[PDB]
Amino acid sequence: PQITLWKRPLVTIRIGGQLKEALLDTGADDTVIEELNLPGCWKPKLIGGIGGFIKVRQYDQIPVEIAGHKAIGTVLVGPTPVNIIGRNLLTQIGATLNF
Repeated sequence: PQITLWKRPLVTIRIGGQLKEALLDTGADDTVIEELNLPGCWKPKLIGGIGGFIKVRQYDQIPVEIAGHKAIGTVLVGPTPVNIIGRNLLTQIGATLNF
């Protein structure tokens, strides 16, 4: 699709077999999802945003479907304010910015 930015670019994703809403975020290096359980082992990581740093669980090689497009990559799980799809998965679905 082509998505304009007059509203937040919120889309439906599938991850761990569950539906979630997430923000397509070109300002995020990584994909960060609210607390949930994912299958597999994870490792602890810290990541930072405008407000400071948070602790997250890093899961690798996780299938994520974004608006019907498939990705398989790293998902960080933790106390993010909003679920965000970052560049590590946006590149996998061929998303670009255009103007």
